Amino acid sequence: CEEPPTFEAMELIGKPKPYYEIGERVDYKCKKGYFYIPPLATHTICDRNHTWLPVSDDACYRETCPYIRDPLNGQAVPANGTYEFGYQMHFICNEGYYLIGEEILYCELKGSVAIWSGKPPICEKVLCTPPPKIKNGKHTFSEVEVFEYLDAVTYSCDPAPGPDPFSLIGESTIYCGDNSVWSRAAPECKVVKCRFPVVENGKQISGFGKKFYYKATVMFECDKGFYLDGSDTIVCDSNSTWDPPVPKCLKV
Amino acid sequence: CEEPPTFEAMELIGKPKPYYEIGERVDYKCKKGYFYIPPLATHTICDRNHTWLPVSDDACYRETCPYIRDPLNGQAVPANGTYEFGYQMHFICNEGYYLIGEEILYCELKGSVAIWSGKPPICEKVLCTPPPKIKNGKHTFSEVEVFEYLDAVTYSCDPAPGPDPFSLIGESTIYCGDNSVWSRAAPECKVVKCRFPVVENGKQISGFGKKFYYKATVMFECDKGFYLDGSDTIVCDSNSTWDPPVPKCLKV
Amino acid sequence: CEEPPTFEAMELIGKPKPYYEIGERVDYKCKKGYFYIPPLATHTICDRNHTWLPVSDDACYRETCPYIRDPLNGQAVPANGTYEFGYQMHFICNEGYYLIGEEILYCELKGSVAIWSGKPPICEKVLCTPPPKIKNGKHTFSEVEVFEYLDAVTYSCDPAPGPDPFSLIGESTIYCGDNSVWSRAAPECKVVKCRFPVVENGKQISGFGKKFYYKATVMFECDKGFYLDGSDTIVCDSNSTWDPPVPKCLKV
Amino acid sequence: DNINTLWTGVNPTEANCQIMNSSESNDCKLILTLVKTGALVTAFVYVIGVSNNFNMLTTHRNINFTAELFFDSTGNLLTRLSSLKTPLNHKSGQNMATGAITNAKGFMPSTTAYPFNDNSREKENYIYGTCYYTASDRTAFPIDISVMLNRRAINDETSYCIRITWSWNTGDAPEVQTSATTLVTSPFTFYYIREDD
Amino acid sequence: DNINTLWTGVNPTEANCQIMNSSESNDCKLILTLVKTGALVTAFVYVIGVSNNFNMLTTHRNINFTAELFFDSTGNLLTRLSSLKTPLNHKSGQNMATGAITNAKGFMPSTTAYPFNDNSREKENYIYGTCYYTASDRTAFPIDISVMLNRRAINDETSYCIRITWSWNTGDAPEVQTSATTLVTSPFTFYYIREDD
Amino acid sequence: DNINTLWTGVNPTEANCQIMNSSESNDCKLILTLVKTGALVTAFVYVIGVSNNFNMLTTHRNINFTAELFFDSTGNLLTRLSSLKTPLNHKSGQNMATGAITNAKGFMPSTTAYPFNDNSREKENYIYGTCYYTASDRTAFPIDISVMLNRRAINDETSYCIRITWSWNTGDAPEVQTSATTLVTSPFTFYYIREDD
Ligand SMILES: *[C@@H]1O[C@H](CO)[C@@H](O[C@@H]2O[C@H](CO)[C@@H](O)[C@H](O)[C@H]2NC(C)=O)[C@H](O)[C@H]1NC(C)=O
Ligand SMILES: *[C@@H]1O[C@H](CO)[C@@H](O[C@@H]2O[C@H](CO)[C@@H](O)[C@H](O)[C@H]2NC(C)=O)[C@H](O)[C@H]1NC(C)=O
Ligand SMILES: *[C@@H]1O[C@H](CO)[C@@H](O[C@@H]2O[C@H](CO)[C@@H](O)[C@H](O)[C@H]2NC(C)=O)[C@H](O)[C@H]1NC(C)=O
Ligand SMILES: *[C@@H]1O[C@H](CO)[C@@H](O[C@@H]2O[C@H](CO)[C@@H](O)[C@H](O)[C@H]2NC(C)=O)[C@H](O)[C@H]1NC(C)=O
Ligand SMILES: *[C@@H]1O[C@H](CO)[C@@H](O[C@@H]2O[C@H](CO)[C@@H](O)[C@H](O)[C@H]2NC(C)=O)[C@H](O)[C@H]1NC(C)=O
Ligand SMILES: *[C@@H]1O[C@H](CO)[C@@H](O[C@@H]2O[C@H](CO)[C@@H](O)[C@H](O)[C@H]2NC(C)=O)[C@H](O)[C@H]1NC(C)=O
Repeated sequence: CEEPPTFEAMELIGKPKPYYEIGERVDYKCKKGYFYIPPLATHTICDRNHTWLPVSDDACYRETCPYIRDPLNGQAVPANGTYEFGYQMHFICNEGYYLIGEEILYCELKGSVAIWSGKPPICEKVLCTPPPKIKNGKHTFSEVEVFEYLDAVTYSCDPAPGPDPFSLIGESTIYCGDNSVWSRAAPECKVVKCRFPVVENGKQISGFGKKFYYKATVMFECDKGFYLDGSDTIVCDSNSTWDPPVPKCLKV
Repeated sequence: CEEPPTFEAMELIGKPKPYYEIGERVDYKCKKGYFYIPPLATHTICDRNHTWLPVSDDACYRETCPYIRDPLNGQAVPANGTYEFGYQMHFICNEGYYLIGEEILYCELKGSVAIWSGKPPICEKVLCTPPPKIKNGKHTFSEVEVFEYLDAVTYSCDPAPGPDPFSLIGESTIYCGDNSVWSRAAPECKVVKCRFPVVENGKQISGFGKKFYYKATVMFECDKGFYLDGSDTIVCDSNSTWDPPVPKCLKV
Repeated sequence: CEEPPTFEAMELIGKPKPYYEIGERVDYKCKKGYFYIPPLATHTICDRNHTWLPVSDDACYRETCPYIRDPLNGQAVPANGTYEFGYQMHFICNEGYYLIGEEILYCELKGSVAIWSGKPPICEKVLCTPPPKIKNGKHTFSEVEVFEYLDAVTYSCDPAPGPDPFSLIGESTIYCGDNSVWSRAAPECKVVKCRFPVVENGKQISGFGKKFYYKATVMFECDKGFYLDGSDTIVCDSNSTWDPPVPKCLKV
Repeated sequence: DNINTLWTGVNPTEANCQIMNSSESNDCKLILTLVKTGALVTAFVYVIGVSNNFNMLTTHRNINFTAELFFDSTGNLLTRLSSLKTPLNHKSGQNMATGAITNAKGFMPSTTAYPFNDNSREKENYIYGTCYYTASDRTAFPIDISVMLNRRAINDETSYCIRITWSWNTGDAPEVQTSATTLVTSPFTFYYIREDD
Repeated sequence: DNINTLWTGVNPTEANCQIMNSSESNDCKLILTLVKTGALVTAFVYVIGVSNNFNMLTTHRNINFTAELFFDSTGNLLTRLSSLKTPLNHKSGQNMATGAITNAKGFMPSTTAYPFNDNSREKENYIYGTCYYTASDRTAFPIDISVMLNRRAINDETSYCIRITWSWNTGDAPEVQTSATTLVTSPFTFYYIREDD
Repeated sequence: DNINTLWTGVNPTEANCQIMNSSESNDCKLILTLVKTGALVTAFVYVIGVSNNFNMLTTHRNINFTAELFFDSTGNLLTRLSSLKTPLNHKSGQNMATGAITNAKGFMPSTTAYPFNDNSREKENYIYGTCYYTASDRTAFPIDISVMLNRRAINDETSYCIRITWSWNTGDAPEVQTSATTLVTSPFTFYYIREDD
């Protein structure tokens, strides 16, 4: 009667024979992670026409793990779709919350009972230490010891240490991020003063003054019969240098 | 036969009828926190004269909690009198001992067995940290780290910082109290020097000298035909002021 | 039949009689820490010749405690020889390992079952804190926080604080010992300078120079008709003194 | 023979027990099986929750509930006093028998072994054990059991008493309002010396 | 009478059970004794290790092994499906009987008390207990037991099921490669309501 | 029938057991009940203190006491060797019977299941459990039980042995000199395969 039919839900009991006689009976059982529901048959007998009688694995139903309730300020996402045997459960915490426990739980089978790998995780509130102390500058909420999610602090430089004031380089306001770390790096309070820009055979058109500090914009225009070599617009950088460098008007 | 009799120790089984027939039987059971002792009956039958037969709650005896042995360096006081159901046990520690655990225990009933709310407390020895450090003064047992009950320390001011010495304001000796706190506030070592008291049309009678310090007593007597306005006796206070203020002799 | 025979492995059941009749039976049982193995008899009957029948304690075998596996980086030594009842087990850790737990375990009997006093000890790796900080001198591995077994550190004095250099007194190299303590005491870096040795009626023969420091060796020879009073060889000690003291050449 | 068993039956359609004071009507199914084993009785006891209030005890941290069983001189259950409102009877397949009870006094705990109001023998009247609760996450929650045989009588009728107390005191409750379904305790088996027939 | 017992016998010469998936042939000796006690069954179960691989489970920290027992409509053991490969029979001194089994259905766990695929009654199908392992140092190691009665069927033949799971999860393993000899669990006794004859 | 039970009786007037070595005469009341349950024996055991020294064991932190029971070839108790000084007999209401013992060998633990001096089967000879002590404050104190069946023989007469060891090792003692009254352990039930009649 040839090899017995193969099924996805049920497996054959014992080794299969290459040939079977008329009247021979073969039995099937639900696989690991499957259970039987009556009345559908799980066995077949070879008929007089040397063929197996109709049989289906419709009686075997999938074993499922218990329903995981979404963790407080987080979520339980079934990566494979359902709670079925051999599947996994992923955990992601909400904005401003960090995971404590197992990020991944696997649906296991221990003594024909479907049970998860362990206890679900907890999503704890995100808290961060005070922001970094900067030289020649101070931030808001200086006496606050513990900072929670989205708590922002604004930095400001100390008063002028003479004729030139302290320049603030970078973002002044920084907040507590999702990974318990401050959103951006702490700014710098440095005395930034650029040299007087003078172009030969060229005249200054914008940004007039005797002193040039951080982010100072100056524009230049060449005289009659002279072409500009570089950029007309120049900005003073954090390291007291003109970026792009001071242009030059060359003769045609 | 009217409503059945009401008792303090036993309660009627089932709802009471407004009227009963001759021969009708009513049963009683010992209330919560009461147990039955034989042979006295807990039931009554209505006789031919339409009255209930004599019955008493004398068979029901009060359920009692176990005997609490007095805690070491403390005492167990039954506030309500006995160990009976619904009563409480209060705990007070002896002089120089503090309570660790439950100050109050209630006599509860769990599965018809009388049991206390919890384990009795422990009376631990009273220990206090070193006394406060005072400016311009020092105390005895300066190197002692831990102080036990009734341990006294005497304060004394440092030597004279010139022509006027340091004055001690308040009690010099302080001891470790029952609440693990020092009996009185630490004294002060301040330079106290009062102004020379001079009364117009009056003569000084007591406390002669050129310098007046803390708690210095001076008395005054008015001249012929002059009355005293205030008090004759004046004492120099802690803030270098005469209390009551310097008197004045006014003309009659 | 007189007193029944006494055995080392088995004891008589009941009080012994001074005299026994013909046919009287006496029974024995294996002592505490002994068990019976068949078929040898543990009882004797008095024969017609007023004597006890042959009986031996060969059936009683000694109760033994479980085999203790040698601890990792240590050893289990049976002080009394075997695992028999009433014996003890001693534990010694290997070179560079210290004992954690019970050094001695006793073979006890609890409910006719031979069991040891407790769990065997663990031999933990020997670790020691940094070596002592010396004045005017420094050691190798100065930034190393934790030192393991046999880790050696070499001491060296700081450069000369003028015309005379720092002298090293004692062993320069110290290692981590077996008792988590440094093998030898930390050396000294002291300025050692001895006085110029001059002997009356005597001439210097060895160790020529203008300055004498730590461990400096000087030899002396007396003039014609003069005998040496003391030792010819003199060594400068750690306290800037000649040991033995400077010799003297006395006239014959 | 069926006469060796005195039981409540197997899973009764309606609740046969009023286990708690707060309940007005029957709150749960008390499964009690008493089997005569020589001079002893094999006592098999467990509860199946019916009412919403009794099933909601799994949402609390500190809980204790007692099943009081009272019997007369002949060894018959006093339903009006006991927690169990249906009288016990012999085995009839998977249900209770209809007819007379053969030696009901025989299933009762001995007054000689477990006395009434004898303070010098108080300790002998107690039996302690453990049963388990199968939680929603399929983990077993241990529940302490306190069994008192005879000891305390409530009236002139109570000649034989059996008190079973299920209790737990934990930091975390077995279930939550959304996970809780039915309060079912695992079967507990205890042994006691039986009174004469 | 001998008919009140349905057992495996006492210490069979050869291994009668294939308890683990990794094994090709029989790995251990399953000692199972089912005694009829009124409307209940006194179930006595323990294992004696035979194979090297099964005895070596004492060297591991986290271990779990299940003894699956499947029975037909008449209450006869299905050896081809069950962990136990030798059919159960009556008492014959210290061994099994040869002849017919008197009321095999009577030793089976009740479908009325322990249903199949009834999720609203799931909790009733479980029994939990503890057995001990006598270690090489003569100390007792506690092992958790999970017993599932009926609940899950594997095919059209399985009418009665008994599943016994021995498990432990500790920081230290019961034995080491040099101390381990034989994996023997202490006898565990559990109680269940029996199906009708 | 009364022949299925082999017991000490119910609460004997005088002490029938000398449980400890230090005692000169009988120190406590050993309540032992052996009931034939098919191929097994329902063993019910607990102690009631009599002597001042035995009752004072509740004032100590580390305590262990063994009740040794020795039996001959026919299954009769050897009083001169055993801790129990009164021989066991059948049920006679709440006391022991006077006449002959029907199949005394039947109540004995099997030599086939529990061998003597077989080191390769040593683990099979042990049974472990837990009983409780009702303290003066009405709280249950857990006591560990170590049961050894057969295994060790003391002489040529001892054919069947039963050893029961009650023990505890805690930081706090169950009672104090003023609170201690009587040392009473809760009834402990264990199961073993019985020897043939
Ligand atoms: C063997 O095969 C034959 C041919 O298909 C089967 O006979 C047919 O059966 C169907 C269903 O009853 C009828 O509709 C046809 O009229 C039959 N045809 C012929 C030609 O007989 C037959 O049933 C099979 N036999 C067995 C024993 O399985
Ligand atoms: C279930 O889903 C998981 C996660 O998507 C699958 O595991 C991933 O498989 C891929 C391909 O083999 C790997 O690249 C990843 O590393 C795996 N991730 C994790 C977290 O395991 C898994 O194969 C799926 N299984 C079934 C049975 O559907
Ligand atoms: C009904 O009440 C009457 C009147 O009190 C009771 O009769 C009295 O009983 C006492 C006690 O035995 C005697 O001392 C009197 O001589 C009786 N007096 C009369 C006038 O009969 C009577 O016992 C009560 N009956 C019932 C059935 O309770
Ligand atoms: C037992 O005694 C206690 C303590 O004296 C009583 O409780 C006090 O009751 C008064 C009046 O209601 C309150 O003002 C106090 O706050 C209570 N104190 C405490 C500590 O509970 C209690 O009512 C008495 N009970 C009985 C049954 O006698
Ligand atoms: C009492 O003692 C006598 C003397 O030793 C025993 O008789 C001897 O027994 C041995 C062993 O059988 C023989 O070799 C000798 O020939 C015997 N000698 C005599 C003089 O009889 C005798 O057996 C003992 N009797 C009992 C009852 O123990
Ligand atoms: C077993 O050996 C131990 C250790 O050698 C013996 O105990 C020592 O006994 C001597 C003499 O009494 C004492 O001086 C020591 O203090 C003991 N040491 C220890 C560690 O106990 C012991 O007596 C021997 N016992 C037997 C039964 O052989």
